[PDB]
Amino acid sequence: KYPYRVCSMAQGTDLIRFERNIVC
Amino acid sequence: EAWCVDQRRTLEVFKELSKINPSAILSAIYNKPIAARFMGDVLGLASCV
Amino acid sequence: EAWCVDQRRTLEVFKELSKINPSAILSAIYNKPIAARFMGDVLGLASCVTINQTSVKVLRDMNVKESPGRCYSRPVVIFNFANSSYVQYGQLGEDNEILLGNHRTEECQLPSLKIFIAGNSAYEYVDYLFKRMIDLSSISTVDSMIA
Ligand SMILES: *[C@@H]1O[C@H](CO)[C@@H](O)[C@H](O)[C@H]1NC(C)=O
Ligand SMILES: [Mg+2]
Repeated sequence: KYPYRVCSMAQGTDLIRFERNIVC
Repeated sequence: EAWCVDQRRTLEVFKELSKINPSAILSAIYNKPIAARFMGDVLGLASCV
Repeated sequence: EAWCVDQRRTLEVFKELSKINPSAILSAIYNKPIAARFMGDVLGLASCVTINQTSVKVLRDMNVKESPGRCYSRPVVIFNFANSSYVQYGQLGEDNEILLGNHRTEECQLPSLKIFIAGNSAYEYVDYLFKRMIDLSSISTVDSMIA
């Protein structure tokens, strides 16, 4: 469910960005 | 019409609090639990054990 | 009825994050791009000047001298107004704003890894030192629209 985790970034990728992508 | 506007500005609150605790805001969007770390303008993903 | 309530409380989130980054929240509301500075309970407006564009230059060390552990939170920049050629030292705010004197620094935590988007190129800084250009199109972008 929500286990006892330890989280890290393995490889270089991968990344998410925000931007103003919804237009009315 | 008025809907996509609650939608459009409340995107910009998401981008904002992503800069603080990206794990939370990202999880809230995509519904998965997802860990994530802040880095600059660009917020990377990171996987758990 | 239920609508104006999503509306009414999500006003109070706006007031909140205005206290952090008023530029963003204000722009989100009025839709214009609008710069703005926090001051107390009352958030003033501030108007912009567009510089030379090319050229603006990104310095590769984000340490400050002196000293460690004092490090810039954003890459430092050299730019020109134009017509003119006085070289100035701003500090690459987001969305292409160049920062006068309020230098976001931020004290040296190791190891870092942040990447900063200016214009259309991303600059990866591994340990407050530069490492590599990053492909802005490689970075997937959160689409969030409840449609
Ligand atoms: C400022 O921009 C003008 C317009 O292209 C250019 O000719 C000039 O060389 C630029 N100055 C610097 C220092 O890059
Ligand atoms: Mg809403």
